[PDB]
Amino acid sequence: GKLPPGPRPLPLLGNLLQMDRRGLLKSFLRFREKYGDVFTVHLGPRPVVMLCGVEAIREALVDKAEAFSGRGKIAMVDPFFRGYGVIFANGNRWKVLRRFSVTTMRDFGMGKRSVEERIQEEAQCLIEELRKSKGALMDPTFLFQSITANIICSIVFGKRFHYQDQEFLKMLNLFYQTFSLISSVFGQLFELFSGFLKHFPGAHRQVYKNLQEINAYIGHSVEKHRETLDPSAPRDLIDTYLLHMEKEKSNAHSEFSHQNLNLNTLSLFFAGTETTSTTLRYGFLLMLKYPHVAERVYREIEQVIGPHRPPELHDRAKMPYTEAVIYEIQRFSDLLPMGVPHIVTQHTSFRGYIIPKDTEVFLILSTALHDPHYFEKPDAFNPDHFLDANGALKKTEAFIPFSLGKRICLGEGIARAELFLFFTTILQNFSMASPVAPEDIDLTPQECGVGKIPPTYQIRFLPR
Ligand code: HEM
Ligand SMILES: OC[C@H]1O[C@H](O[C@H]2[C@H](O)[C@@H](O)[C@H](OCCCCCC3CCCCC3)O[C@@H]2CO)[C@H](O)[C@@H](O)[C@@H]1O
Ligand SMILES: CC1(C)[C@@H]2CC[C@@]1(C)[C@H](Br)C2
Repeated sequence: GKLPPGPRPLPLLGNLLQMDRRGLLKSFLRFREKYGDVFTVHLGPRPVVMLCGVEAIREALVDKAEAFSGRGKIAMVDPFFRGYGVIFANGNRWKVLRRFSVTTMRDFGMGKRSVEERIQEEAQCLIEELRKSKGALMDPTFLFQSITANIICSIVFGKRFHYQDQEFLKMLNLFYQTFSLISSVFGQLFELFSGFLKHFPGAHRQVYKNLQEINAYIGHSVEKHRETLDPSAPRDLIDTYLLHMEKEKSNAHSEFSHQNLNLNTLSLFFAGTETTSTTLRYGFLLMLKYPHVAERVYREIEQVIGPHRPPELHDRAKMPYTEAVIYEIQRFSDLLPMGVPHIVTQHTSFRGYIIPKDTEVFLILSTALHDPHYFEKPDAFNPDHFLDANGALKKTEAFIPFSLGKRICLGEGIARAELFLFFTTILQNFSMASPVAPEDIDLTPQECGVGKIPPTYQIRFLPR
């Protein structure tokens, strides 16, 4: 009849005074102790429903996809995206952009590389770069971003950028800084009080700026493509979209607009780069802390692939330990602890509550990934979380780091291919070292908000 229960709010402040200063997720986890898996928190001016645990999350997104499939705003980036592009769209725009993006992130031109071949080539460029690093220390972020960006770059722009390209790296810096700022304490506070805080200086302005700087490139690239576009031979995702645009041009309301083109593209890049990159960063920090796991992966690589032949997607089936380690990396690293906000699209009953149209809903994917019934000792990194007693791969319906239902990560397929190929191709050719002994490696995230972001760290890649 009413909203889910939760702490009693104040006017203006919502439940500010009941929050935990360590952040939104920690706040919410404390509410769950008291209220259970379904509860309401007033984030500044508004109510927001939190759903926790895999059962409630799956009930909402899968059993009730007709109601829970809308997209809410992320206050730090809404003034940039404004409902354009597939991540932040709703209604028919979302339908159109989703169908477009899924198709063009899957099917490429006449005789163009598969996703797998694109990742395999990128991985060879990476291991050549690592060989040329001569075991030097580095923070591998730029490379992890490079390789993931370059996959999307091959689909969207028909090209890759060289790791030495300073303009490429500049754009990668902006993706890195932006995700951090968004995930910062200010960005979490901004989610509560954007109506107030937006009038002052702050990191919201820096994020807007960063995003515009990236978007400027995309605009320009769109202009260049429009200038050389061959309708008989589209080169890439941009041409394909330009084609649709030309086809629907007599419709003033076509969703194939220039703003959707720029911001959809930016969306794909942001989500395509920074997610997988961050996962690899955590992944290798975890390998430094648990060298026995990496040695064990290497054994499996040796025994299944050998030292020479490039890993291929077919290899997954035979490498349960390695797939387990990647599952566990993704589980532990908990990229988007609160997922991406949704919003009910119609009045919905949910577990005897009534959640009205337009209410924001956070699916707290972190609660599924740390569910102690599915994962013994969920706070620890342990690949056996994903193996049975025989050492066979043990998948579980709790593993929902890409979410579920209509808005499920559209890049799931690509990200899993990337994680598998990049991870195994690196481990096949290199072992890792660093100046920090494993016992001293601190896994505490540098930021934990919309994104969980690992600390910076130095690493060496030692040729085998
Ligand atoms: C480790 C990698 C990744 C993780 C953990 C991840 C996670 C997620 C999550 C949790 C969502 C929100 C789903 C929801 O709204 O309930 C999402 C959406 C999205 N992901 Fe990913 N993702 C990853 C990689 C990628 C990649 C590589 C791409 C592009 C190739 C991508 C493109 C997107 C897009 C476009 C959406 C918006 C989908 C929609 O609103 O319809 N993701 N992702
Ligand atoms: O379009 C307006 C802007 O154009 C210029 O900057 C260029 C830079 O001079 C030029 O060096 C830069 O190159 C970027 C190349 C690599 C981009 C790759 C990434 C872009 C999108 C996400 C994936 C990867 O692109 C910028 C934007 O087109 C001018 O320098 C700017 O002052 C101006 O604001
Ligand atoms: C996927 C994302 C681009 C990443 C996590 C949620 C996001 C929508 C915001 Br813009 C940062």
